[PDB]
Amino acid sequence: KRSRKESYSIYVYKVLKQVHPDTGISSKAMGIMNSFVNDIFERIAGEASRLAHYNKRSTITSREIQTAVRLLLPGELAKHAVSEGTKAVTKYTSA
Amino acid sequence: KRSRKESYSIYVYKVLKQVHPDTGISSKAMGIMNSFVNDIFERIAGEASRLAHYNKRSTITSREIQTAVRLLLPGELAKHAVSEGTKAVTKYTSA
Amino acid sequence: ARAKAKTRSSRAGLQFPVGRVHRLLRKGNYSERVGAGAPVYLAAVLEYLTAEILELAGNAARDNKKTRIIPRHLQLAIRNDEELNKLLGRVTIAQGGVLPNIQAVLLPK
Amino acid sequence: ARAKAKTRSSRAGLQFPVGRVHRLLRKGNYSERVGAGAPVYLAAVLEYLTAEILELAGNAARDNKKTRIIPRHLQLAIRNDEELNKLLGRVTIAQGGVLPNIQAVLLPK
Amino acid sequence: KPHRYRPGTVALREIRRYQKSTELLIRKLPFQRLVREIAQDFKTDLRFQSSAVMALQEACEAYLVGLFEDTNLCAIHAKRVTIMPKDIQLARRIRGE
Amino acid sequence: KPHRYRPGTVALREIRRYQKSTELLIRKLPFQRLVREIAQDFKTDLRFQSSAVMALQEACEAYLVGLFEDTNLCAIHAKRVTIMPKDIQLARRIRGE
Amino acid sequence: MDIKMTQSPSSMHASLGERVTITCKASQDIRSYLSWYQQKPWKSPKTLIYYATSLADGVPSRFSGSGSGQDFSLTINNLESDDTATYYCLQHGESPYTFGSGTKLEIKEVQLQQSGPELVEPGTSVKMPCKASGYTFTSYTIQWVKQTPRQGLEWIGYIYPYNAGTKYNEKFKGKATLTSDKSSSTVYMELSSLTSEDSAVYYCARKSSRLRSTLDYWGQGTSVTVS
Amino acid sequence: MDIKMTQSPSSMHASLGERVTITCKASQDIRSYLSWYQQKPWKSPKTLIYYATSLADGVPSRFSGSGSGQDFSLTINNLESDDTATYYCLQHGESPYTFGSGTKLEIKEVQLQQSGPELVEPGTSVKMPCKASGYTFTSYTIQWVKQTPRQGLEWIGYIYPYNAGTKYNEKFKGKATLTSDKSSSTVYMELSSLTSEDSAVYYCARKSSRLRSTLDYWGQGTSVTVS
Amino acid sequence: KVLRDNIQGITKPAIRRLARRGGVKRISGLIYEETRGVLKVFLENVIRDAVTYTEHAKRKTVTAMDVVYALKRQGRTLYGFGG
Amino acid sequence: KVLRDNIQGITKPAIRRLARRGGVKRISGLIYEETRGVLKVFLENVIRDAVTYTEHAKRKTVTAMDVVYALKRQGRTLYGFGG
DNA sequence: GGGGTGGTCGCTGTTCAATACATGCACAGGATGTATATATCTGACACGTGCCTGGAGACTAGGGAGTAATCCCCTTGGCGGTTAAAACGCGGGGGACAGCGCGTACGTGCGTTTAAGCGGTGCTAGAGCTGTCTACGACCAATTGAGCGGCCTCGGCACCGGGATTCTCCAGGGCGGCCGCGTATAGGGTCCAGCCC
DNA sequence: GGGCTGGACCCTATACGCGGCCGCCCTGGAGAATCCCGGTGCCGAGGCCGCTCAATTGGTCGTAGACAGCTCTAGCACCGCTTAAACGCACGTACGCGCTGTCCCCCGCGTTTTAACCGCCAAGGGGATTACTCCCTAGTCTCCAGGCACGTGTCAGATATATACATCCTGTGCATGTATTGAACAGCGACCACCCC
Repeated sequence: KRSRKESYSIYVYKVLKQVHPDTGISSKAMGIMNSFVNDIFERIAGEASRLAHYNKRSTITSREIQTAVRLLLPGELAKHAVSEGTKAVTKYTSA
Repeated sequence: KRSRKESYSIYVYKVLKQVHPDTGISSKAMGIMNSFVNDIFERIAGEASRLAHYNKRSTITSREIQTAVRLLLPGELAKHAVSEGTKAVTKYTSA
Repeated sequence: ARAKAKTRSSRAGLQFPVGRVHRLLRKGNYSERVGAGAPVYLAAVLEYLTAEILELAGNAARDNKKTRIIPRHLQLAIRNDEELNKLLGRVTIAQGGVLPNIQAVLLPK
Repeated sequence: ARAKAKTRSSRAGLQFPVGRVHRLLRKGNYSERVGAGAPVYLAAVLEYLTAEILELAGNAARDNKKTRIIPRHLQLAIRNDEELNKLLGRVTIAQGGVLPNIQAVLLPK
Repeated sequence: KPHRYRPGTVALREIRRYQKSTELLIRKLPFQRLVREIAQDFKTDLRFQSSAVMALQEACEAYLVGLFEDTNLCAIHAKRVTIMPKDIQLARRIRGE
Repeated sequence: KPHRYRPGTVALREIRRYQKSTELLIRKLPFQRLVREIAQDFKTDLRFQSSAVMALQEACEAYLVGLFEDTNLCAIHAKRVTIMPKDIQLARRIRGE
Repeated sequence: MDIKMTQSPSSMHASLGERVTITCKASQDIRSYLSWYQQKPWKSPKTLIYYATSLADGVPSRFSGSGSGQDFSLTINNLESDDTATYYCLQHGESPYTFGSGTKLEIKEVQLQQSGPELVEPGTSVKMPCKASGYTFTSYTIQWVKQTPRQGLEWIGYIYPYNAGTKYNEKFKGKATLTSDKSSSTVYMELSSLTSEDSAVYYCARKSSRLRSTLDYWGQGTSVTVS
Repeated sequence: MDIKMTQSPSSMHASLGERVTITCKASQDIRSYLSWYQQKPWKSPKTLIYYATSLADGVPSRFSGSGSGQDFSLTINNLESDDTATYYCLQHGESPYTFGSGTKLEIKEVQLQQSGPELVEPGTSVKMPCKASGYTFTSYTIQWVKQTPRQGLEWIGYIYPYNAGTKYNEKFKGKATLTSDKSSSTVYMELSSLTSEDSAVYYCARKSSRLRSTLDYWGQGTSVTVS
Repeated sequence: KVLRDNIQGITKPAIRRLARRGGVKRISGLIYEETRGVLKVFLENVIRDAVTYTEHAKRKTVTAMDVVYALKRQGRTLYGFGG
Repeated sequence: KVLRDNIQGITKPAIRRLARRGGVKRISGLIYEETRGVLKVFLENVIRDAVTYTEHAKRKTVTAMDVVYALKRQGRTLYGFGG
């Protein structure tokens, strides 16, 4: 077979099924959403890496991720993403 | 006791004493040259890092540095910086 | 024996792959170390943003009487929102087209 | 037996520090590995660029009959050169000022 | 006497038409030839993926569309409606090219 | 009758003077008060390094000077010589701000 | 096909310091896009809970919300003197936003300047302004809500200043018309052909374009009275 | 104060396959900013070596430059019939660029369109174009070089089209004036008050603003004859 | 083999369509040639980086990912072809 | 303690000097308020990021490096302040 | 009983309302383009299946970061003079802006040409993968010399004072094109001689 | 016997050049700004010294990548056919652009005010450093299930056709402003009854 070329397609599809149970998504919109997820991941991760480097921290924690999110995402988008991330981290910590 | 704040001041000064033996440089101009060296270093290093990541290479070699230089430095700056880097690497290898 | 495996996504209540995000952070040359909560936070943020865009795009598709989201609908969702447009201002959406916008002075008297 | 320490900068015939550049590349989270020639190449390139800017700035200082390069001279050197201005287009230089430029339509007559 | 729309009416019709659609506006085959002709200045005997040419075309059309939006803004600023090379030049100059 | 330069002569003279100089053009103390006032909205009881306020002022004056260059180009495009708020808006909106 | 929002306790009494629960039941699945508002008499409502579980800014942790789908609830743990007010659930999961009937509870910097009272004769037209300040004007929709004692709160529509986009409640097509003015950061509401039922307090409310965001800040309310 | 360039072997003879060495002395330290050019008779000079050691593009490794400071050398290893030409060293370390007196050797796409020969009368003025194509016009200076059969090559001056900046040789101030038109990518040299002394071939040469870059591409030359 | 004058393949009707999508109502006759120049410059800039990435990969095919990387390096991120 | 109206500290002559350095010969009277608004927006953008970096560092003094990082993050790279 | 004048009638100048003409606005209708509804179909999307590798579980080791304590630096606050700059007001010129006219360049549409698009076929270059192996980069330990902090001096530059040059503005004068007024010129009016009625 | 026609002398209507006048261009001079030059002083740049820690050296080891070989995919080349789009041309109109005029509003400048700047002093907050500890993350091994490749079917959207509705554009009719003219009315030329001498 071809080598396993992983992507976010299934996760974006799951999120789509949550937010709009009955709508679908074409392959090109699927690729655009993969590109979007990769780009935002790279932006937040790069910003978090720079924050850690600026502070002489070897590790990227959820606090650097939170600060990177506040720096990159605008307006209310930032605080809703922060709320989502904090909720997820709290739930994960509670196991 | 306060820690060592490393900088490129002495190297910029040695380069200046090569190119214009008699002229000096103010502290603000030296700070600007430190900023320039750090900025260009980070640009080239980041581009070389991305090249290695794109090509699934774990290492940054002089060939990634050469490609990053060609990508970043325009025009004749690119050609002359490539020549300087190649000459230095050749001399280092021969020594 | 090992307990039944639970994905960290399930532990965090996420659809996005906390494990994959952690592996990409570790392998992406971002830091020496990656805290345990970092991939969870990042997966939550990515899932949130994906959900926001997909919901606006599905709303646009529904308004267009289409059941499947296409790049046009993604473009409409992004550009009709100031925050998403400023997040993605430097981005081109392939086959996305442009917002219909004619300058008033061009319209006939 | 232990040979006299001979810096890699000297081995490459450079003023800029190959050892420091190598340490910065290793500590900067740019890659897992750093080839031996990479810091030499990067130090040579940084030295070239520094030499070019400093020589143009020293020429500008001489043309002004000043002995020491100041940010004004650095700015003049960079802005009066298209390739340096493209490399540093998005850069502000503190105390650098701007080039003398008045649009012709603003001149008298 | 044959029917004719007054000048600018078909132009606005066509604006609404193309601002609604999403397809590529440049002919794909001559754009591909242009891409290959430009690339041969940098390397001889390059292959191009079909998707590589399509990506270049998407990027070029998007860039030109945004540039014409800025050009139209400059023209309206000059109290004109015809876009002109000076308008393109101003948009490029302010945009930083 | 007393000497009086014709309008625009002293303007061009000031242009040459401030393009030759490099000093900051905004008064340091009120700019500092402006910075502290703005920062109060984000975090109370902040402190600023003198070099931090100076960096902010360098950046602000450089940004405003570049914006006025673009504004001047827009005004000249409209065949005016007086820059106007419409020119500032045009320059900013073409820059993507 | 509108989502009717049903608040179970239409009124209740409680002493100081004990817990209170208010239930709001949705006609259809609204997917957690529910908000809770506290309206002390003769004052604009303040948001308490948004996204059905998240406290609004400045709200003490005494207030809490729960539920998803069609069943939602609001809980007030430590009743204090000022908690006496009318509490409204607002759904914004579907295009016509619908407030709850309101639960009257009795016990033992963003600015949206809005014009004062208006007296008008029937058939006239009136223009409520809503001057907004303290935030970036274009980033948030301005939402308009009509409050009557017979019909409670009714959502009129919104203007999105970023692109002047509008949506209106079908009950207010033609009756209402919303326009924006980026220069003055002001939003105007037209009411055409005023009639007897149009005697109401109209609030402009800020709401981010984010889907989970709610009507967060409110104008003081313009009391239109028609003769 | 102009730097004197001194090519010691004013003429040399050699057969095929043998080695030739040409020296070039400097009156002041020029710090390796020296270039070597090969001019076949009635052809524009082509660059061979720049920055005193680096081969120009397309130049075979037979040519070898060396030296720094004031001592410089051009070496040709495997001579060919093609190598029969005149070789000039050019210093550009100091503001008035100076060519060497030349060395005659006997063996026993960037385009700079330049106008054809122009007969002129004394006292008038002539405007010589240099149409540049194949490259980013504004990024490179256009250098102008005068070639008499008697005084050899003389550097007139340059115009840098990016900012229209110019530098002229003191010998040519007023005599020469350089202008550029970005729209046509054309540089014009205007000579004023023509004299029989001014009868020479004029070359426009592209040179990058990089300090180590030399006059790399040359126009075919414009012969000006003054009656 | 060689290609010589393919910029004229970006026809005046095509430039008009791009302008119309850009909201342009009326177009000067010189816009077509100015736009051909501008497009030529943009394509040169993008393709130079794309071919640089291709050379680094020691590939002889320019890939869509090479184009995407070039565009991103020039601050013109393109969604739809990554991956 | 509370500062209230310091945007007016960017005086008309100061804006005129900035315009003169920008090469502006004639200045409309409304340019001053428009420019005060523009500078206000730019300063909020930069200072919000600077304060975000300061809060991340758990510092209470905004440093020149915090400002430099904010600017660089915004595409306004400033040389001369420890960058 | 004649010379002469105001009264009154007839002819005509002045003005006013109806006639006629030209211009601007709203509308009805034709033509075209677009939205909408219905049927067909195809190919992409969504789901099911096999498997395999990458993520999870469990444990260990160590060092990165958290926390406490101390220092001292550098930020904030205050105060007093001293101007430099800002604010204000005023007079005026010149630039913005509206309006108008012209001519040409661009839009619209039609008929012709061209080459794009699509399908189908064939081929091979090169991308992608696998396997082997070696050189190269990480890692570690000892050594030391390069680079940083601190101190000091001295000269480059900033500032001040004073001429000298340059640029701006404007008031007066030289020079050129258009209009008023006088003259050599010829066209015609008039005098002398020959001729035909 | 005398006026008509021809030729020549004299009265007068006329085309044309010179002086006066108004506009354009030039220049000298006053004044203000800028630049060059010399003198002074001060503070920051450059050099020197001590130290310490990061770079070098030498050696080991494992794995990342270079290289070879092979496969199979997808990119290139070609061909034919349809038809959609480009192209070229004709025509007209509306828009760009130049010109003119108005007027307001920004500039230049002088005067008053104010608060910025600078120098100095003092307090103390918090940034930076150090020491200690512990817990959180990397690393490892095992194992197993989630996600990826592949296959398949069906339904959502693309297409084709017809129709209904919307929009654009223009010829036609209607309303309004204005030139025209026959006539309603009063002023003056001229005929007549009658007064005055």
